Amino acid sequence: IDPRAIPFANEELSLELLNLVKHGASLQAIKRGANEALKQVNRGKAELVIIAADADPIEIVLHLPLACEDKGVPYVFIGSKNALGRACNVSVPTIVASIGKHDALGNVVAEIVGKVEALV
Repeated sequence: IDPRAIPFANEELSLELLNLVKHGASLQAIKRGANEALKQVNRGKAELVIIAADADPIEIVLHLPLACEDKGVPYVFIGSKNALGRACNVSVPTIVASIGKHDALGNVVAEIVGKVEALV
């Protein structure tokens, strides 16, 4: 695992994050792709950015950490782009998911963000 892929969530937190993604997906509240995530972050529409550590080339997702920190947006790496794809409800691997604001997600995102930041 690339050392730049931090903070890196463990297996239980990863599953929490994936279930949050799935929930967001049902509400049309996530964007996929490193490009789309960067655009949401810069426009202040991102509450959380999730990044697959096995993205290839990994450089495609390595602009997000600094862009997120500049804006106080929480971000975290998980292990599997295949898992992330399934959670986004698509058939293809996904290397980045950004979660937008939604009343139905407010509190779980904040709880999870508390755990992500404990990793920093």
